[PDB]
Amino acid sequence: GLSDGEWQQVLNVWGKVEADIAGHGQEVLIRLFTGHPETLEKFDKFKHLKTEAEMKASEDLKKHGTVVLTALGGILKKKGHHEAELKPLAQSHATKHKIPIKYLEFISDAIIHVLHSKHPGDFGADAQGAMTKALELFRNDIAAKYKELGFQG
Ligand SMILES: [C-]#N
Repeated sequence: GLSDGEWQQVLNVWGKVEADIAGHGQEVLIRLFTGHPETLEKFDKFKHLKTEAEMKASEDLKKHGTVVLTALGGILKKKGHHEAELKPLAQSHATKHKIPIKYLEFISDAIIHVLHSKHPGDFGADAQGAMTKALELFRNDIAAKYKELGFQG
């Protein structure tokens, strides 16, 4: 799905998330939780967070934000050759956590907003282009393993 010009544009932008990995996932997650309250109920450790301040105050959210981007960060450094790190997440999020594919759509959009907000001006038409594609290739590979186990379709 993507070339190196494009991969190279994805990793430069990732370069940005890594200087503040915990600030970028707290915000990503906040943005998911307030945008789609429904997703917050899946978590028995953050279901208690009614407000956005109880959320931003939360030291447990930021520790969960890190895991999220550390695990995502690693798939993308693979440049679509993620068959290995991905199998386990698809199979965890599907049989165990039972998260439908569109919640993965919510997070992706969520990531792309967050990148705008925090870098208001240094994430362009092309980077934005290439970051969408990779998050798309990502969802698609999972959809493919989500279809094998027959989790909703
Ligand atoms: C996982 N979030």
